[PDB]
Amino acid sequence: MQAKPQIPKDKSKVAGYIEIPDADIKEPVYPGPATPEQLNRGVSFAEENESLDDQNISIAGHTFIDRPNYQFTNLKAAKKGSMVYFKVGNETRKYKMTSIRDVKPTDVGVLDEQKGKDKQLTLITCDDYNEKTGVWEKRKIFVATEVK
Repeated sequence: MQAKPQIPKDKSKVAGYIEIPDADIKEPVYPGPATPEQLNRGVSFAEENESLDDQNISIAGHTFIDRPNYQFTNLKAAKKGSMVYFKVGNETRKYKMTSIRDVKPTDVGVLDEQKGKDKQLTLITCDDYNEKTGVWEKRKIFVATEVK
């Protein structure tokens, strides 16, 4: 049932690589719970139980406005139809944006991992972590789905 790819328990080791031209993004992702002290080293899945095969992979990346060339900084520049390429071990898959939610944050797609459609890539930003509720203050989201 649950997938079991080559996820290295070393939260300090590249588990894959996201790549997008519309946002000139090209950064690694560590296997673990999207934490601030960690994503500071780069990007990481949104949950520690994520895998390179979870029917729904949710990622979290930083976005410094004063750095138009970082993790999730340019992803905001991306737009619907913006395809992407998730690298894993010795192979690269691809997706096609088809449902932007960065608009209102409360939408039937905060994770879209409980739905039942086809493989999907949920995107999440991480900046200005608020210590009030212990969550990422702002949280824009974008989702895509496997193509043909």
